[PDB]
Amino acid sequence: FMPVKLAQALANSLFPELDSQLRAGRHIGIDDLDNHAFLMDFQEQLEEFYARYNVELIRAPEGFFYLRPRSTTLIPRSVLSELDMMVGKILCYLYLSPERLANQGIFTSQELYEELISLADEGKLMKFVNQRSSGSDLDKQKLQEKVRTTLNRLRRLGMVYFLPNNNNKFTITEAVFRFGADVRSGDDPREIQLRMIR
Amino acid sequence: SSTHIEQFMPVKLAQALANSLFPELDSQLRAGRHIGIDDLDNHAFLMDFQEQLEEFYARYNVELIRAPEGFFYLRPRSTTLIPRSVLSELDMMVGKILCYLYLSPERLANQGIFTSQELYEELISLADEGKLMKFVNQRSSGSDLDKQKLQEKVRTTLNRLRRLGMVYFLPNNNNKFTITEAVFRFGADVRSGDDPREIQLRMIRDGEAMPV
Amino acid sequence: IERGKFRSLTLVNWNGFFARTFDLDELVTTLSGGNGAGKSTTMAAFVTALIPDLTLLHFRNTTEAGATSGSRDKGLHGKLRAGVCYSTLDVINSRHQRVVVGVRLQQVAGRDRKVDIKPFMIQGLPTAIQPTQLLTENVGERQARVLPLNELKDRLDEMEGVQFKQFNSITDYHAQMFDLGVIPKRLRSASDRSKFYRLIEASLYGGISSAITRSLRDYLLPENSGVRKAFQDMEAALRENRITLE
Amino acid sequence: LIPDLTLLHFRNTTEAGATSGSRDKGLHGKLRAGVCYSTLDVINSRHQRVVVGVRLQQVAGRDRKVDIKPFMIQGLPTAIQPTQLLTENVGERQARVLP
Amino acid sequence: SSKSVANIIRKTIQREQNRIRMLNQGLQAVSFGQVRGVRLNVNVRESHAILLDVLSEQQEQHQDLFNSQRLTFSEAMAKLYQRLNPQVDMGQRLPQTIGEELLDYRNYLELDVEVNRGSDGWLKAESGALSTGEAIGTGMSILVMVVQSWEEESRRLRGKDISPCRLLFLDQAARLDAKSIATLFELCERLQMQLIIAAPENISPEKGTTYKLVRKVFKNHEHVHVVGLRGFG
Amino acid sequence: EELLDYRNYLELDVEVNRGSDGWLKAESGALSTGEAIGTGMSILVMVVQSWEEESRRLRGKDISPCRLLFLDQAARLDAKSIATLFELCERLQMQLIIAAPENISPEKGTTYKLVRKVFKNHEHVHVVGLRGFG
Amino acid sequence: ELVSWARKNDFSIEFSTLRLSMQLSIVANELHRAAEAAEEGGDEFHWHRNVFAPLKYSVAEIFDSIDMSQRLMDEQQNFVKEDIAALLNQDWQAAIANCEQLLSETSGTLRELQDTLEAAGDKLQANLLRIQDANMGSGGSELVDKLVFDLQSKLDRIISWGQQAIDLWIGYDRHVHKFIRTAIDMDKNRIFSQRLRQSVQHYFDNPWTLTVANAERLLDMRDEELALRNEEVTGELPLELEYEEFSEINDQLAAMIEKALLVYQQEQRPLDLGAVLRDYLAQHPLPRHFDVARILVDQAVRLGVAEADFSGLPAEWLAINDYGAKVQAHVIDTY
Amino acid sequence: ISLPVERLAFLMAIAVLNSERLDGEMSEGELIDAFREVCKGFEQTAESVAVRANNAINDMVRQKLLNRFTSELADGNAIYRLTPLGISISDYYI
DNA sequence: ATATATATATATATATATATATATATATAT
DNA sequence: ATATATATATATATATATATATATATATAT
Ligand SMILES: Nc1ncnc2c1ncn2[C@@H]1O[C@H](COP(=O)(O)OP(=O)(O)OP(=O)(O)O)[C@@H](O)[C@H]1O
Ligand SMILES: [Mg+2]
Repeated sequence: FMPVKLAQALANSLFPELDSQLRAGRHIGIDDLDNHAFLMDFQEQLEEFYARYNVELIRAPEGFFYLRPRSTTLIPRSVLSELDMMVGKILCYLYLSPERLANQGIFTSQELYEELISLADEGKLMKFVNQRSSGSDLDKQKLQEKVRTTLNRLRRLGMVYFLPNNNNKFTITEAVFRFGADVRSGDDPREIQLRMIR
Repeated sequence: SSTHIEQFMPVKLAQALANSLFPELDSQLRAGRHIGIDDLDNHAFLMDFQEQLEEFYARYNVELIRAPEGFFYLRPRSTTLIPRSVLSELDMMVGKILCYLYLSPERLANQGIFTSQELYEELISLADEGKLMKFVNQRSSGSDLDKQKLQEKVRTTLNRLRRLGMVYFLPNNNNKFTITEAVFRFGADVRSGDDPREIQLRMIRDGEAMPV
Repeated sequence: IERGKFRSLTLVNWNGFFARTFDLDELVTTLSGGNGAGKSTTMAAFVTALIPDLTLLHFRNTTEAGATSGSRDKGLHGKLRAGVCYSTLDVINSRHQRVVVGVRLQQVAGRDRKVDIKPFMIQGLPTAIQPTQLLTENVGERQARVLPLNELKDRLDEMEGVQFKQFNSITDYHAQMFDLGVIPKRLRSASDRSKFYRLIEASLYGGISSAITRSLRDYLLPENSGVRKAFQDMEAALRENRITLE
Repeated sequence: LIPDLTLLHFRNTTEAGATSGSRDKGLHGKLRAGVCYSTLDVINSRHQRVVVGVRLQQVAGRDRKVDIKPFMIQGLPTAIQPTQLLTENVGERQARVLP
Repeated sequence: SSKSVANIIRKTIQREQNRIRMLNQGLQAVSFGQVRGVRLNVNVRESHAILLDVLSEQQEQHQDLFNSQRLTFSEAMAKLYQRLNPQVDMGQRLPQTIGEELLDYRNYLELDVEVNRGSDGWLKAESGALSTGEAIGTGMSILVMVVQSWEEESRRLRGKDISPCRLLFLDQAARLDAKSIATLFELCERLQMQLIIAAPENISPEKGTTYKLVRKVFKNHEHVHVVGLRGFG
Repeated sequence: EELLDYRNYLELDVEVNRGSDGWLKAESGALSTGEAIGTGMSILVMVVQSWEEESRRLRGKDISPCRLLFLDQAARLDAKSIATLFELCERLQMQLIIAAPENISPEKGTTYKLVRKVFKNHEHVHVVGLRGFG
Repeated sequence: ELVSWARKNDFSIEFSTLRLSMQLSIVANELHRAAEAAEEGGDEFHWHRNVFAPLKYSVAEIFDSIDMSQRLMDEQQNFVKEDIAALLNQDWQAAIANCEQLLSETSGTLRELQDTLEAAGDKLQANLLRIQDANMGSGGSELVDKLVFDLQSKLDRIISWGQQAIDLWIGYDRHVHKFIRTAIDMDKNRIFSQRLRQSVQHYFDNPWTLTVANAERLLDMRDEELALRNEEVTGELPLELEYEEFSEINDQLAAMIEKALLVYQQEQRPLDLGAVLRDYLAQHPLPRHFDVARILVDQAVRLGVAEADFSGLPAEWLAINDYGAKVQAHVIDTY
Repeated sequence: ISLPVERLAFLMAIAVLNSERLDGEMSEGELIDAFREVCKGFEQTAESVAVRANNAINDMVRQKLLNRFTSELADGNAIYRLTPLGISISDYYI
């Protein structure tokens, strides 16, 4: 047969949307009150249900839930670009404490663009756009467009909540800590994050 | 009573969802894969618990549909919880051609095993060579480089259809394949003997086919 | 016919060895030295040059030969120094052709003791050119330096008559070696590679390898496809009979 | 020292930790038909001369099995050697091992 | 179909037996310890000969087993092997895998290694009943025969002008005595086999080439110094 | 029940001061044959000493149990390692039985030359003994 | 190797079963005659003219003829497939009966050919084994064996095909029925087929596309990029190999001891290791004593055994010098 | 009937292998290998090995030199046999 | 034309269940 | 008063299923 509580969790009217978003890779944090509470309550059974797919339902130390595919994953897997992880680490850095006085939880695409240009090395930027490029207008425009595309991709994952409008200004969720590094006793988060990024 | 499956889910649907075959079938279906008679185990699984799965998938605003030919698949609705996508026009050409080969007796000697070269030859025989080539490249006029480009495009579309279950590569050969009854969907616009322009509207209304 | 021979073995930037070329013997080459001299290191380097498959390479101690030690480390990483390393074989073919096969090894930065291996081959090298010199650049006063694969390609291409190839897969590497009379069997499939490594591994530790004696049938007798075809025919017949009965 | 049939496995030095491969433990073929003995002589810190030992017999049967019977001897004179106790010096060329 | 199967298996088994029996005479009484010769014993397994006979003549009598919806073909073959010849007493291995094993012709031959230990005749070689040197010699004999077989099989694909290189290893050679090492040397040279041997002491002073390695700590790192050796001075 | 045992609360490792480098965890894969054999003998004598220490309090105050170890295929070790092993065993008053096929000739202690022959159609081991040399 | 031969050459540019039966009968007569001639025996010339000229040429030619008949049947199978394929294009629903008949006749013909082939395969094999047995009557009959090994396979090969073809055809046949059961059952009038063809020809006059589920792929975290270790290692290159030479002092000592000891074996004198060692060690300085003792023992134990070793009486540790050297060995009596 | 040097050499190799083949059957999996080997010997690369092999096999099949049979289990899912004209052309030289 | 992503297959080590053979204490026939 | 049969516990090692890592082919996209 089937576990009874597993049947209860699957039958819940919230299950279809949450299942689609999980299989899409989205991370469910504390912000999604209903979904987070549902996962908290029914984790013991959804872990088994998604282990039947050779996938792991992981609750991060920060608290947010997500799906990690194994090598034998039954859900078509995919891999983020290099620019995607770079941008993820940039946002993780920007989940900063002075951030509160800097942007009050609301950033704009320009902040991310300037941080990426100033902070990243030129070689990786060229590798992103193209090797033969060197500080040109067309290359920079293509880089900005790809930055917007990867920002949309992160939005798909729930990493970044867009402020509702065509304009690019958003907020950063705690799940971004996935890109972050481990914290040791007395380590400066800024220093470890920058050391990882470098 | 409490702690009782009927409280939340019918017994047969729960049994179907707990079967070892459910996960692979569900992942393939959501990926867009059609199911034919060849996948005996999966086809039988769908047949036995067919009704439970249509009602389960209805929760996603997608219809588990069995065409009269006997192949199951998923059709998302406008309010689908699972995204939706449409095949390319070249994909339609290759699918219609594949249906022809399924129904064509001239190639009976092949016994269902076909090579991409034969498929391309038949495609060019029945379609307009240069005017079909126009889509491959806007500036084509019969150049052999563009000819190879069209061959490669046909091969790529054939691979995608293989992903959709319309075609199976042979257990050891990726250059030869066997057709499946799912290809019959490419003829849904002509299976009914009526005016083409009314059947197209009927299908698009049913969500079977969007325009381009 | 004159059977080909392994002229020499060259070791570059290895643990203990900077650039050392042992000239092999026609029949027997012996290595002596107190414990920890580095003989096993030479054997490991050779076999790495022969079968660069990283999944197979596992340098267990002669003690616990085939006994799972759970170290999680194949032992190859600790046998190499930081930077580039090379392991090459000169072979005289039965066609009297001097061919230098080899591999570039390099430690992968990180906590994991992981290594990267890239095979390569050289044909037509003049008999007067020694691999030890060919792989190093004399920089400074009697202070030769090792050069990477790209520099080696540039140096060799500038020469006349020498053909250098770099393989993207150990499969083509083995195919080419077999083409030049270096390997007895054609290692087309990964199972063939596994059996080959099993043979050399049993030889290195010497004596009755449990896996060998357990699969002697697979190791000696060849595979037949006629029997498989007949069994498949019988399978189809039985399936049809069952369909009819049901 | 350790007369236990479960633990005694005289695998070859090669394959020192590898699986059995076969079913034999390698002890039976090291014995000869009849009654055999394996004995240690020990001098304690108290200087007591103690002869510990085991009597071995190839158990006649379908398989290659061995029967072991332990024993200890105390108070022996220092002038008598183990080979003398266990063997009769009959007039024949070779001695006779006694049960 | 079952009759044709059984026939082709029988023919393949006979051909392979003949090939291996012809190959056996490629050994010349190696001297290792008390082991005086090594041989390969190939014999059709009666437990499987009965199975072939049943398949070839009495397929129908056991159709009840074959046509059961519970058993796959491999499992059906395993159950049939169980039915007849019931004294083998196979272990805890599952029916599926044992059947799959039954589907390979090579399994039907007992292929074992015999040694003419001392004066006891030819006995099956078990690591548990052989000294270290004897086992090492036997393993080397097995490996040389295997490499010879591999060379022979590839004789067709290879060009007529190429003979593949031959090379083996032996670490911790000190486990072998002088007699065993001399026998190994004569075997390898008779078979044109190259050998790379290792031992803390120079165990082969008057044959082939020799090197001595010495490791020196040097300015907080290591260096190996290699010196050639010669038989006489 | 695992937590109920104090021993589980302890992490035990074997470290070796290998050459110029500091103390490294003893991995069977990162050592030569002789080094592994020697470290094994070291740990074995450690175990024997620990067992004697544990058992002393339940034994007569004037009882010192015998200590004796083996080493088969000793030829895998060089002369230096063998001398170090002999020194260790002597310092620990520990008896050794070492087998070597004539390759090594330890001058100290008893040596037993064995040779197998056929006599009266039976396998026989002719045995000769020497001792006191040195 | 034949590729170069071809390259240098520079060149470029009856299904009746009564036949098969008559070739089989002719083959049977000739093979039996040759086998009997071989069994009777004869000189080298007789062996030749009875087993190499008549057998070789005749059997080769007629087996090739039988194979040629099989190839002609293969051509006929191909032609009937093509005829069925063309017929189904012209009659569709009305050719079902024609195709079923053609399949029936082809299957019957194949079965009759297989029956005729197996009608004589076994006895021909028996006669060939008989010729194998009789071949060994002379040492120069090696070539005969080749034929007796070659003419085997062909025959069996032929028989194999006689079944294999049917195995193939009985397969293909099914497909045709499946086609009729699948392609034409739902397209009895074929109208769907023409309408599909015209849709293909005039598709782009109403270009339409189907809808399929395209669920998103589970984006994953890329594993960290792997960076190798680069340090530009440099160091001194090794000098030319030096050399060292092995001391044969022990060889000289062993030769000395073997010559000194061979007298005991020659005379069968009872050897006592104690006294011999005590006498002989006096000739060398103390530090070398051990290296002598060992060697001497190595030389002594090869000479016979000691009978006392079966008495159960342990031997004593006889001193063989000062400084405390001892030896334990019984007298060596049985040489 | 048109056999260039490469096609003729491939046909001769096919005939030799069939002569040395055990049961007188040729799957296309070996025909492709034979064409690769002959093309390698002739040292010419107009296109890929696979396309050249396929074109040559199809040309010989339509030129009445080979007969093809669809068998899925066979290596390459096809079995090829020399036709009487092919046998005659091959043995004319052999 | 080639970098890169994706699916598949194999070898390898871990962990658990289970059958086999032996050792030890007690029961019961001799 | 004895020795054999039983029940219990134990280690051995045998096999399966799992999970990981590497190599491969190859299909896409710039
Ligand atoms: N992976 C490794 N990591 C660290 N040290 C290593 C590694 N491999 C070898 N060594 C060290 O390198 C030296 C040579 O080792 P190696 O096993 O090659 O020696 P050897 O001559 O074969 O020794 P022996 O004959 O005693 O087995 C030894 O100090 C060994 O500890
Ligand atoms: Mg070593």
